[PDB]
Amino acid sequence: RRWFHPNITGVEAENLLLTRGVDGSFLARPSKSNPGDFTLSVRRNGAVTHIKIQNTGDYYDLYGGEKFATLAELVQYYMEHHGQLKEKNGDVIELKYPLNCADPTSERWFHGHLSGKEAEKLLTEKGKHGSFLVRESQSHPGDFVLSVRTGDGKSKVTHVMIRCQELKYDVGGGERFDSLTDLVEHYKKNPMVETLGTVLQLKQPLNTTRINAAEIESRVRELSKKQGFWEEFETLQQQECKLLYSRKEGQRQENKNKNRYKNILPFDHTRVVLHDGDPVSDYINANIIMPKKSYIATQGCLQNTVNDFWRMVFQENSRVIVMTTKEVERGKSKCVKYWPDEYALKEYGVMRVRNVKESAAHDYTLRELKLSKVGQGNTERTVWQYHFRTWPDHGVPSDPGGVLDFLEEVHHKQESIMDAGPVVVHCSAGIGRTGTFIVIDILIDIIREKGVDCDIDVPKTIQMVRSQRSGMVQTEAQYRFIYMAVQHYIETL
Ligand SMILES: CC1(N)CCN(c2cnc3nc(Sc4cccc(Cl)c4Cl)ccc3n2)CC1
Repeated sequence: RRWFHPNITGVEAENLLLTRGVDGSFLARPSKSNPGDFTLSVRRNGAVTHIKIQNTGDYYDLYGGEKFATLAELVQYYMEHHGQLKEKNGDVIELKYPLNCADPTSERWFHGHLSGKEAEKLLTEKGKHGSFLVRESQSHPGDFVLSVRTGDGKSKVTHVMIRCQELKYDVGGGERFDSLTDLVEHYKKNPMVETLGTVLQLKQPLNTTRINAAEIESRVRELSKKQGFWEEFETLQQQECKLLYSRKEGQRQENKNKNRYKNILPFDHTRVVLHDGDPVSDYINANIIMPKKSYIATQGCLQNTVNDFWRMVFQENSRVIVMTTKEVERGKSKCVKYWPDEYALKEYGVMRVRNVKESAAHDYTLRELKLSKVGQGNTERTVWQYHFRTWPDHGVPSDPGGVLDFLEEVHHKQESIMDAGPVVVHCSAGIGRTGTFIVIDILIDIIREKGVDCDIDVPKTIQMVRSQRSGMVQTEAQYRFIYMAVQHYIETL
């Protein structure tokens, strides 16, 4: 993900492309005018074009282009679909040459100001064999140190000096690298060997995000001090080029119109496969998400996917559905009404649904549904639809109390139902709000059964969920809200 530059301005992007790029070179960067948005900066015929990318919480919206689940999938799409990106006037913008960033601030292993002994205590406490980090040198300004743990007495910490000479980095001899990232990547593949023989293997960065549950308030205070939240979120975003798993089934011609957004697709390896269809009937835009409960993350139904939605719910034995959007928000349709009116009964293809009773709370409506296969009364089961209604049109809720009390009720419903399947969670595209609810539920469930004596690692949890559906958790404001929800839950114990 070298083409994303987290700390550059528009002017700096123009100069970088004009002095170090060619026609077809590109980078992406956060938008300094509109916080939370991003800009694609592309060079063409010796001129730079800036293309705005919005994310209000549901997807990345490329102005004059399509909607995507991550910046990496967006870049992958246009680099592999030439003449697909059109401009203002309608002319082709070619993304050909990523312009690599040299900034290490978004790398998991870069700690900046850190003493040799502070790094030793961190590596002693949370480090493993091959855990490493890079820090500024405390004696030679402008130089850095690579601190590695290999392995009382059986393990050690080795400090390797990295000198910076003319904006090139080296470990005292050999090759000179254009960035710390290149240096780390090289000595990851070609590990340094010590004179006496020890191999300084760079296996994984030192974890700094896993904390004890009781430490959340302190960590939140730290991140609240360009704030730590932004830095941690962007570092997580920098890992998304590891998650470009294939989505071939969703791109098939017969499945295209089963997607609310043509380029927001389920990974083939975790997609819910619909099994006994009408003699392509196996496709729905949905993924299994596994952390005790499992989830299905899915989009709001389209008119032509309501039948497939109920086949999924039936086949997977799901007994709880969590809907996190209104049907209509800001005059836009985000989910068709896939359930009957209270007391009514409808057939959706071969599936029959009765709306038994609705119960309203302030934050949500609960719909007691009875689902069965037509022609087979012995297949009936109750499906409890929790329709969250108070998520704001802009941003995230200011207080997590409503979301937390909602998930607490959903969790107890699920736990009270013997052998219930995954909980279905959906919004519009099924990645932003849907990922946020699912991540909070996963973290809360650890604390619910372990109290404060448990580790929580928010970005690791998100990355694990992002490997099972694209772009789970869309924004920094959602990232922050997840931390705020976890803090509030721990405090009300
Ligand atoms: C100052 C920093 N440069 C950025 C902030 N700060 C870090 C450090 N690791 C981070 N790591 C992640 S993602 C992840 C987390 C756990 C386990 C696994 Cl496997 C993954 Cl992939 C997401 C944000 C981070 N943020 C320390 C270094």
